[PDB]
Amino acid sequence: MREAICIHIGQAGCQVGNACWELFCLEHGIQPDGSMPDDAFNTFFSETGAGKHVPRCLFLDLEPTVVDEVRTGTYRQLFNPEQLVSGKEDAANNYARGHYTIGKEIVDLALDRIRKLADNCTGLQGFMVFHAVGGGTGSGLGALLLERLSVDYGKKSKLGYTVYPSPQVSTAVVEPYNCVLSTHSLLEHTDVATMLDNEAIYDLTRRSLDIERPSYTNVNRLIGQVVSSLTASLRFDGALNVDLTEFQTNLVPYPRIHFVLTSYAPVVSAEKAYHEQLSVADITNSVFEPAGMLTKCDPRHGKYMSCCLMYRGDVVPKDVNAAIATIKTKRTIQFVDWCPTGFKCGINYQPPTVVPGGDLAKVQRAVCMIANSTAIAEVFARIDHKFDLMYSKRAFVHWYVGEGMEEGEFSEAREDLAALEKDYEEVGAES
Amino acid sequence: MQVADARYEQMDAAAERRRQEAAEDLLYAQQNAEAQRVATERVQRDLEE
Amino acid sequence: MLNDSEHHLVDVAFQSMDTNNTGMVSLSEVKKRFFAHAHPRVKEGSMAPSAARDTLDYHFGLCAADHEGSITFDEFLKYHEKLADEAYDEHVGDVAAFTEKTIMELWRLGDVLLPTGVRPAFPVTQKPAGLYAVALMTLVWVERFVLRGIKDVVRPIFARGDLPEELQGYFAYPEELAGMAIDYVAPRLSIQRWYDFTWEYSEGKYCGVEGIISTRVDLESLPAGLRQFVCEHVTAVARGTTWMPTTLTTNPMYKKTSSAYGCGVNEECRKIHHWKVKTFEGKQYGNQYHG
Amino acid sequence: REIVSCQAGQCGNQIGSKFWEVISDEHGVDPTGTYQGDSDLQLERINVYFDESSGGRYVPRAVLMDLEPGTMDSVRAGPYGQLFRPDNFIFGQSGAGNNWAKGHYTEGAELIDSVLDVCRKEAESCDCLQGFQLSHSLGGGTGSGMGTLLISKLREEYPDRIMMTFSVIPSPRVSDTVVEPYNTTLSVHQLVENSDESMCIDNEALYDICFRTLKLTTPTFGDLNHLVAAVMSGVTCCLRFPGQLNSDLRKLAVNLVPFPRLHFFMMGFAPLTSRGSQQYRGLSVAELTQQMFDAKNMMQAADPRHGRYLTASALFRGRMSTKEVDEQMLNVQNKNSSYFIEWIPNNIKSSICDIPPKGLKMSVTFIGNNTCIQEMFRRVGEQFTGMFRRKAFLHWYTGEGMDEMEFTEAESNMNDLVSEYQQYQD
Amino acid sequence: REIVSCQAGQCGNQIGSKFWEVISDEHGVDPTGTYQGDSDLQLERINVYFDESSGGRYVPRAVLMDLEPGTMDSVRAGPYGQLFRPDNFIFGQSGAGNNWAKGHYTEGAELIDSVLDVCRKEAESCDCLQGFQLSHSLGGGTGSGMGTLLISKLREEYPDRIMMTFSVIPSPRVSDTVVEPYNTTLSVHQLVENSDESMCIDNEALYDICFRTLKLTTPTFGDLNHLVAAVMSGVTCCLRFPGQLNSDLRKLAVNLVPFPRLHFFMMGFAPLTSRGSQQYRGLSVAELTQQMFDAKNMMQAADPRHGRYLTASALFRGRMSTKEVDEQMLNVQNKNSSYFIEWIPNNIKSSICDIPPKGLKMSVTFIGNNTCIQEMFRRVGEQFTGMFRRKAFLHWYTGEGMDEMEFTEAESNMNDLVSEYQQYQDATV
Ligand SMILES: Nc1nc2c(ncn2[C@@H]2O[C@H](COP(=O)(O)OP(=O)(O)OP(=O)(O)O)[C@@H](O)[C@H]2O)c(=O)[nH]1
Ligand SMILES: Nc1nc2c(ncn2[C@@H]2O[C@H](COP(=O)(O)OP(=O)(O)O)[C@@H](O)[C@H]2O)c(=O)[nH]1
Ligand SMILES: Nc1nc2c(ncn2[C@@H]2O[C@H](COP(=O)(O)OP(=O)(O)O)[C@@H](O)[C@H]2O)c(=O)[nH]1
Ligand SMILES: [Mg+2]
Repeated sequence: MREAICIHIGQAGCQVGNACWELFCLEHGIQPDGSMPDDAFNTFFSETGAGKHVPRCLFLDLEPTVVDEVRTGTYRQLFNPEQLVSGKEDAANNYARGHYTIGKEIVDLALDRIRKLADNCTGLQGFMVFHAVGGGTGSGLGALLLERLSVDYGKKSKLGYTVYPSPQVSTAVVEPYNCVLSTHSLLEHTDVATMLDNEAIYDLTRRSLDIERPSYTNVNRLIGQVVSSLTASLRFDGALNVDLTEFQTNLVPYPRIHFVLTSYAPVVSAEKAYHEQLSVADITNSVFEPAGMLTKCDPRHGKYMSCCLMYRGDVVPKDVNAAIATIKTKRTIQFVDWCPTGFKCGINYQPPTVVPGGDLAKVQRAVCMIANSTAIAEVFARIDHKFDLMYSKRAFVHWYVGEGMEEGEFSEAREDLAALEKDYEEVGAES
Repeated sequence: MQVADARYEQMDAAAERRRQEAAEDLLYAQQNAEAQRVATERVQRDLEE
Repeated sequence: MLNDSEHHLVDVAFQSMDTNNTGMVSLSEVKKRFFAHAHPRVKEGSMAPSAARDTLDYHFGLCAADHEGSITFDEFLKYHEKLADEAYDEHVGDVAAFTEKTIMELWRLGDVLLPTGVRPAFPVTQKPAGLYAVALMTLVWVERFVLRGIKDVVRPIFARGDLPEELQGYFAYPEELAGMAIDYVAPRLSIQRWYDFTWEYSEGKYCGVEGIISTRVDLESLPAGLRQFVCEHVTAVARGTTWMPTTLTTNPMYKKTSSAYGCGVNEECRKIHHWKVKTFEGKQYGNQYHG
Repeated sequence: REIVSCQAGQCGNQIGSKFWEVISDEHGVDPTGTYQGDSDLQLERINVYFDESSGGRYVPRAVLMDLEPGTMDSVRAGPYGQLFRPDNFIFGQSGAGNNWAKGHYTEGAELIDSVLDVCRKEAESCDCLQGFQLSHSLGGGTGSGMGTLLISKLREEYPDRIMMTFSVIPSPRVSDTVVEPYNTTLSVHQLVENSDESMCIDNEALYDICFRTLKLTTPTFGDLNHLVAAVMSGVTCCLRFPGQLNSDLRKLAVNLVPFPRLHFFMMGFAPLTSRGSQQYRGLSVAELTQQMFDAKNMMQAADPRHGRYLTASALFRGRMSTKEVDEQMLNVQNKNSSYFIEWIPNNIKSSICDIPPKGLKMSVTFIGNNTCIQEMFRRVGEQFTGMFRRKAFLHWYTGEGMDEMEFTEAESNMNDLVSEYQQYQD
Repeated sequence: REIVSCQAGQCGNQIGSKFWEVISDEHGVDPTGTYQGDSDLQLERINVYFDESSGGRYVPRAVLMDLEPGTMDSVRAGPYGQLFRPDNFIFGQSGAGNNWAKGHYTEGAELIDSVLDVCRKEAESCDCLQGFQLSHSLGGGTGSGMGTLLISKLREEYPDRIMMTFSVIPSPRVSDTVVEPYNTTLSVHQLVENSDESMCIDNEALYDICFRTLKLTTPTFGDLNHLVAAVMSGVTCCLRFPGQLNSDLRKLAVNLVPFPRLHFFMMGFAPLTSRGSQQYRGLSVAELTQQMFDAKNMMQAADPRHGRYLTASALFRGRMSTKEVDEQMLNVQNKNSSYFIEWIPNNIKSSICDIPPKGLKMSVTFIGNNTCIQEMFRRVGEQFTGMFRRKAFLHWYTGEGMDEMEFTEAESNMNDLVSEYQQYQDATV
């Protein structure tokens, strides 16, 4: 019971899920072989009578190098031969192809694996998809799979961890195209979406963790940490246990207002960790400051609308209340007028565990923030302007139109994103 | 205090990583010297010719 | 003017070269022993070893004509004084040390491995590091005299200092083989297995290293001088030879970035399982695993 | 997945010969075809270039094409000449005569039947063919005519496959043929319609690299072929080896061609360092970026400073932190925005492969769709206009099945291509 | 706070070679490029002048320049020549011919593009460039004519970085070439326009120091270059080492340039003593002040007594108390108020570095903004007038692209600078 099915779409989804699963195995004491050398693992690991724990995930990429890397690496004995689907040819930075041509030939077997996982589960809380909307197969196949999941499983919760294109760094040129085209799927058939852009995490690593040469490994480890902090309430005991539907209701005020930003504290290296007293107030202030933000979205520029705190460690509810009251008193951040409470917090006694080979320092207490804020309009108000420059002169559109997509789909996605920006601006309007 | 105790072995693991990276840097410098030697041998060969 | 160290080196060169102790050395032998690839100009790349041989002709021709195609130690010493005088103009910091190095390199003197004559790039005692610990060497030998070898069949997992002084020369890097006339033997296609290297140091007791010789080496092509030392792993195990502790150096050029994901997981998992049980019996105080 | 290689003309034969040498060196394959690799990563993607026989022998998926059978014996004498299959050696009995019409209408048509037989055999042997990789010279006869005719028929037979072509553009300084503009124009108008990525190399810039960058004293054509082979391996390094963020032949294309006509790319390689400066250079991503964007490092005689970059791709190889590659590309754009088109943001795609080339900490191959590539087209068109105003040397082509106005269609196609390049440049 | 050093001409190349020898000695760097220093402080701030390679090769940030390849050959053949990066050697086939026109317009212009490419390569690779340090002789052609092109283009490229130019100003007594007036006049107006600090050297003053202060019998160009290398190290001593009172190039510029055009400075180094009298001298802060303010210790030949001090910079090295180093300057001002300008209280800015030069327990460099700097300008301007009035030696310049108009402008600008110096020499409150 309390299962949560993980989906890893596209290359970025595969590495992010790799880091997440390694951290989960370390948290629950599972060997890379799959046997432990308390039914607290059933939420991520499917219990088997042989003593093994098959992970409750579906790796899915239209190109085979990452799944073959998984099939070769240290988790061969952990990961099932299935649930590790390989394609034949990548969508190759083409949303139209990833969602139209080479996506339909694989979504059927993907849904077959999903049905098998759901049947294995008994109290499945929801789906947790991991992808980068920039990549072709990522964006397209994620859109198509979420369409199928929404039309099949009904109102089951679906939380997405999406690596949106960053303000300045982008590894693709048609990445704005893929982002705007996948925004429609991320808005209608994705229950919650979470920004996990790369510049913010790179800067956080180089500031706090003191990493002069950060890579995707550190970013994936931070994403794994925040996902674990989200799911720790349903994995371990706590003073205020919170479920997927719990923070779903307390985080999403309107059906369209569900895109959320995340932040983590205390992000610090081991050498600098013991020089500082990591109190609840300190970690809360570090979260609410833009420095600890995992997104290039400054919350000061907008208004907070809903906040969700995942507290882990020796945090006491009295210190939680004192910190949140201090945050209310603080002026540098302001909440929306119609949501006076605005705060959800779930306390857990389990302290975070640092993965060997990483760079996070072990801490007696930690906190994660998932926030709906009016300031979120800036990332979309940047990506649409990023897209319009290319769309005005019809560059790179022939690739997308030659793979079965109408040229008007671009305009439809742009209009959908414009409406999204419009109602982000509208929800924060003063009464 | 237990968190600090575990942080200490974290730092020792980090130091091990750093010295492994230093060994890697030494290997890469030796590889650069190897390319130097290969070019020098080619020059010697066509000088013989 | 040569001081004591260079005088000793040039005397040793002349003596080792004149096996008859007659003080009369042939010019053909001068060419044979002249390691012209050790010329500083040749190493720089603006000179040919054949040109070094011919400048040796220029230096020694009139004296050889005077002494009937032979050279005296006095004129050899005069040549080396001229070389030392020229060494001042060259740009290294330590002129004297450069002089000993040049003399030894040119005349094949010093810590030279006995079986084949290869000079080590790095001192024999120290364990390999870097390319000397990753790149495979060439298995060489001497056949009646020509040096013949096989490329990339020896792993650099062992210290050459642990070998007997009569067996070290069979193993040499291409760094060392550079500048030496080396015939080569085509290896034989085979699966990726590694032969050991064992030798006898006492009656009934043997010592060696495990799995350094690739199976691509042809046993028939190998001379009888090395077939007695190369052997299969099963044969060595049944023979009960002693194993010198070698070091397995992983190739980093093929280290995937994702390979660093799972390091330390086994040890951390053991620690966390101990923590989990200790919480379950309840001996754990403070940080407790909550399920 | 699989890439099948074809190589035409003596120029293309030598280019592909050194390409197969460098690929076999990277994949641990001796001239006898056996595997001597020291890592498992050298076998997981061996099917991209080498096909396994019943006995385990790896034979390249390569086709040798030439009207002159003399160079076949030179390939035999080559160090790795025994690696290829004998039936993949389609050679004519009569010389090409340095004639595009002879290579395209008379003898090329009669040998291309067997050429397509071999190509279909290799394609059917491939599990899921990714594309064709043809290497040729646009100044010769059989390299230019037969290669482009093969491109045409392969595009007709396989619509979705990628026809990556490595064409050797002639130079005014390295002018070694009087029918060079005839051949070049008769080839480019086939390329513009039948090639997805027609990325060109130029001998004058190869000489420039070998004289100033690598500082060779007496560089033979072996050094040039080594350069083009080492930069040719970089487009498929991401396919043959795992990458932190990789790509393939048309994941590159979808980011490199904004419009279907604009598909000619200019090349670059790094790090290229001389014998003297080998030890003074500290290998780093910054030093790789110092050399990719250097105009005097690029492999064309068309300075990128005279144009503006439409799109670019940096195929980095080696274990390297992604923050520095991203930062380097972003700040190159930011500090040199005058040389990048404002309407396509972040013109440079960056891809990373884990395994570097043998002997290097980190390397990178550069694909550039710069607008300055039209300078070579102007030079070729001017030389043609001069020669055609008086109608010289065309009778050899006309007597070999060439209508005169076919070439004028080709020249109009070049004029349209140059018009597009200049329009997006200004 | 990296500094990129650029070196022009035979004089500039040799002066910079001895300077790099001195810096490598101070920071513990072998000719092979490895670090054999015995202290952590050497490696702590070694990035100021050296960039590390993959294998620990510490390559200087030096751009070496000469239209004649012979000087580049000599610099490579020098004992520390292997330290320099081979690609930083930028040279031409034909020499400047001691022609400022040939250095600035004809031959140096066709080669300046690669020099700027190398300068960008070095400068923008650094974390935060302090600035540039050019060394040249104004009398020569490629040192002055093309060195001025360096200053002009590096100003357009890096407006905010410090620019520091060591020009070996020719003197009538040691004038070993004849077109010195033309070259110096054409280079001084370029230097004054766009250099943060132009810090002059005179060969006859160097010779005087070698003959009398050091009691050398047959001093050579290396002996002359050692003193200027010593001051070259002393100016950035505070940059490269910690101290009780830190300073940098911008601090020196701020405290020594009251007005933009008055950035031509005096040089002085102490202690300087012959080996015979070396052990006869009680070496302390008082004797440091004595020698630093002594006229004969200046290695530019212009007596400070004939003029008045605008500002002074005392860059002291050594582990010493600061009350004495401050009180010495105070006492100097208080009694020699007749030699110091009245309207700048405490004309002397002094800073302390904790690491003295190797082989010395404390030392000091002197940077003097004085009104006697214009005597050399006047004594070469008279020669320039004498040659220019009779149109002598101008065909070589006019045949390369220049004309009388630019010569007249150079003369006018130089005379304007001289008048600006004289006005503050005789200024009253
Ligand atoms: N957080 C994180 N983001 C990544 C990682 N790898 C790639 N990305 C993001 O993904 C973008 C590139 O597209 P990918 O997601 O790799 O491509 P894809 O989803 O596999 O789709 P295709 O391009 O068709 O293969 C980059 O801009 C990155 O922002 C990763 O390891 N961690
Ligand atoms: N880079 C490179 N260029 C070559 C090579 N061989 C020939 N070329 C160029 O190709 C031109 C001649 O082409 P050619 O070999 O006659 O082509 P073919 O007539 O089709 O066989 C010459 O101008 C050379 O510059 C080579 O091995 N490498
Ligand atoms: N201090 C010093 N001065 C020098 C040196 N070499 C030349 N000079 C002076 O420079 C003047 C000539 O400059 P020149 O070499 O022609 O300049 P260039 O043409 O740019 O190389 C002479 O009057 C010398 O006094 C040197 O090594 N040290
Ligand atoms: Mg992918």
